Amino acid sequence: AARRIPHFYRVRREVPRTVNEMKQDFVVTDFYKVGNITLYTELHPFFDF
Amino acid sequence: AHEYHNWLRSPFSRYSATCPNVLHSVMTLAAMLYKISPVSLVLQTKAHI
Amino acid sequence: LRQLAQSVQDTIQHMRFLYL
Amino acid sequence: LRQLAQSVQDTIQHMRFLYL
Amino acid sequence: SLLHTFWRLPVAVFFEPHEENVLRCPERVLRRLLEDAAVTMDRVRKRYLRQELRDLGHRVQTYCEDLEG
Amino acid sequence: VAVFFEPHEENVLRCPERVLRRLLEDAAVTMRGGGWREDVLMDRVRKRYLRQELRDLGHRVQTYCE
Repeated sequence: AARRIPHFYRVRREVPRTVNEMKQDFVVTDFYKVGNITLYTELHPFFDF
Repeated sequence: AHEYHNWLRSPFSRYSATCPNVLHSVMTLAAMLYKISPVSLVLQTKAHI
Repeated sequence: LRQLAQSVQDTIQHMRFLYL
Repeated sequence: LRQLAQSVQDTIQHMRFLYL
Repeated sequence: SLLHTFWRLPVAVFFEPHEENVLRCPERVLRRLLEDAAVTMDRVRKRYLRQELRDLGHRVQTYCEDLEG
Repeated sequence: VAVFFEPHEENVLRCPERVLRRLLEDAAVTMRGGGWREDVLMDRVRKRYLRQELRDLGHRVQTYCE
């Protein structure tokens, strides 16, 4: 991996956005609204679905 | 003299004639440059700006 | 002893030849 | 009198670092 | 090179992704994917065997060194 | 606006003007004899058993010498 790390960016195609990243760009008060997509992922305060 | 075709207009220059020479008045010439594109009106809304 | 050590080393090298 | 076998004890892990 | 088709005249499309599939690739995209696919690309064992022969010779030199006492 | 062709059983993609078929045959015959990906596992287990028995020779030459 230590030599494949300049070889990883030999592509020029991005990775899609992870879900746990997508649960952090909502403010405190819109997160309960339907504009959030990831509400079917939040199921339990001890786990990530 | 292309004020209606320029990217920056007279209310910026009319702001700067009376601005107090301090850091915060420099910062407000930056957030006076928020675009009024519909997608620009989405992100400012979603961030509750 | 000493001949036993020398013989067990040369025979174990002969069996090392039968991995490669 | 017995470092003479410690020499080959050194060289085998030498060639373990070399060959592997 | 280029394909050879049965039906002579082309047909327009109206379908969805959920309907039947279609190759619609813009040219710079396929070019860049060709660049990304192009750029992403023993006798040392005999050497070890021959060096082990030299270790065998060193070892039989040690056997000839030890029995003289 | 979009123009395309409906698929068939009689539409044929030709050979790529035999300038890429020849490098396909080159890649065919440069890998008929090489890494078979079969004795690589045998290589790994032979290297590991060889390391094991060589370290066993180290323990034998360290203790039986006393």
